[PDB]
Amino acid sequence: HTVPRIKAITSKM
Amino acid sequence: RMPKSKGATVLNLEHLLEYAPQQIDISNTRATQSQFDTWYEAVQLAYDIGETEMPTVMNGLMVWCIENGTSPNINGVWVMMDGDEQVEYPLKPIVENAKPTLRQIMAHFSDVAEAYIEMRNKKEPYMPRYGLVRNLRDGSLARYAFDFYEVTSRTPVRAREAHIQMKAAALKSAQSRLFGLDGGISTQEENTERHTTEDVSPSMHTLLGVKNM
Amino acid sequence: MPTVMNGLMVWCIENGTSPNINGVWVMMDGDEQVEYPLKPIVENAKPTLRQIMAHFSDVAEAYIEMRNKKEPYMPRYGLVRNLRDGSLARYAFDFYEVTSRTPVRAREAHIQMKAAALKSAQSRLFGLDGGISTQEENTERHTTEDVSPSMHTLLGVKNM
Amino acid sequence: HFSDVAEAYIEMRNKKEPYMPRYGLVRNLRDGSLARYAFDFYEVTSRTPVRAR
Amino acid sequence: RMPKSKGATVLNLEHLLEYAPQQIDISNTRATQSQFDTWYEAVQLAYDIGETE
Amino acid sequence: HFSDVAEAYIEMRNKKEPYMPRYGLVRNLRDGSLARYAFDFYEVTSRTPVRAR
RNA sequence: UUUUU
RNA sequence: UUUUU
RNA sequence: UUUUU
RNA sequence: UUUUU
RNA sequence: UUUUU
Repeated sequence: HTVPRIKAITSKM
Repeated sequence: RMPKSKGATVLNLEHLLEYAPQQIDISNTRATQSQFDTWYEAVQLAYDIGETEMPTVMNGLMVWCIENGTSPNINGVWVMMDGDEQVEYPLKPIVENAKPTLRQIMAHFSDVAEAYIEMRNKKEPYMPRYGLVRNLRDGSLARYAFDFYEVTSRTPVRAREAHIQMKAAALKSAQSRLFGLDGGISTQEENTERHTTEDVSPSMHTLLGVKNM
Repeated sequence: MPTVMNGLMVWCIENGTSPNINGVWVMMDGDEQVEYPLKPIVENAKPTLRQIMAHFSDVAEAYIEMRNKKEPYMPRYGLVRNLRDGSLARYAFDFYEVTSRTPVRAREAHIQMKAAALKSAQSRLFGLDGGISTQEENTERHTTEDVSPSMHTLLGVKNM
Repeated sequence: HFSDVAEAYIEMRNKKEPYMPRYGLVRNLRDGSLARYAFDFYEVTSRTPVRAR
Repeated sequence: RMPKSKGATVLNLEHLLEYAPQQIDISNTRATQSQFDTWYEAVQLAYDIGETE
Repeated sequence: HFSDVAEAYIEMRNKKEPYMPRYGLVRNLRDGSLARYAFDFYEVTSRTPVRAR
């Protein structure tokens, strides 16, 4: 169970 | 004596004797399951995270809060431990989709948070930072020293008193303001008056009754 | 409707009967939450919702004593007031109706709880008045002959 | 005339997302629970609670 | 009793039992490692000082 | 229309250096944490926090 | 009563 | 609503 | 009497 | 009920 | 959270 890394500005906005 | 309306009994004894809900399920100080589901979906969609690795993020979020509070004014990022690395997640989805408040949303995590703090208190002294800020002098009450603790009928009397005193000391005499500065800025009236080349001044048209000598 | 009344009585035994309660109140359907708006409950209650729910006092006390037989069930109002005695859990709701059969200790506990909850809440008879216009309507005319939008002539003015 | 349905609609939208009407944002209302009452064509009746009034 | 959303549990017990971060690492009253690194780099570049001294 | 992306961009630039938009400097805003909200075309929504509003 | 964009 | 360089 | 969320 | 960073 | 020179 790795810990995810999110982006600054997601394209889903 | 039971409530009556037009002679007919208002209650239902058969259902009442079998109606035994959990206290935290009907409590007003905790977000409803619908609101919790909406917040969870909104956070998951905002983070662009699938169902497999969202529980890990929830694990990290619960720990972060046990330490640094659940105020409505928290901003910036919250951090997670990936081994020895810091993973920073924005705090906007967590606090902006939380209805009615983030504290009432995180009250769902209260039992697991207490269990986690009691478990961390087995291999090292682990007092949550909220308990340090309130200057709690008893380590044994470390499982009860977070701001989103949910007092239930099973909470011991000493723990309940300590939590109440901590809440009273933290809130102090904070006055609640219902309004802020109004958004309507224009306090004057629009000047519909015309301006013409015949005017004697930009502010006046003629000097009608003025008499020179 | 009696089932809904059953759920409403329980919800209140826990979360109070103030005039300012809003939102929704929940009922247990097995393991599911059923949410009912609280506006009909508090808007049609005369003179107050507390006085309406005082009719449920005996059944509420019986229900709390019955729930206190299979698990520790202190109503949330008794937790907020920090009541240190579980045996007085049947008496720890805000719509309790003190009668001549209520024991002296229960009566004293209820009175102290009410005094601690009400504190020194000042009662205001009025709020901000709804009449907003504090000025007078400007019935004065405006004409092309005016020297300014605020003045008609400059009558006595003498230039030098 | 639309006041009751408008209040019901705002309370219903306040169940799946935070929905404060823009009039309530302009007036800088700091309480979300009073979002059903924050439009300019609200019609105060005898059933409107004192705090909302 | 553990948090649930649509019947599925929200937390992860297996990772939670093994999640033991340092308190100062997740604390809000201390700059993040990224911010500390950025400050250190900025100070080093401004001082025109190499890594040795 | 660019308000959400502008706020996200200012919060992202506020991760590698202090980036207060010049509009926030002109208005003499004394809090850096409110740098994502300090442009004149900000669009206040129901998700904007009370302090930011 | 109106004046709340 | 506009008027925030 | 009300004011106890 | 909220207000506990 | 900030505000401790």
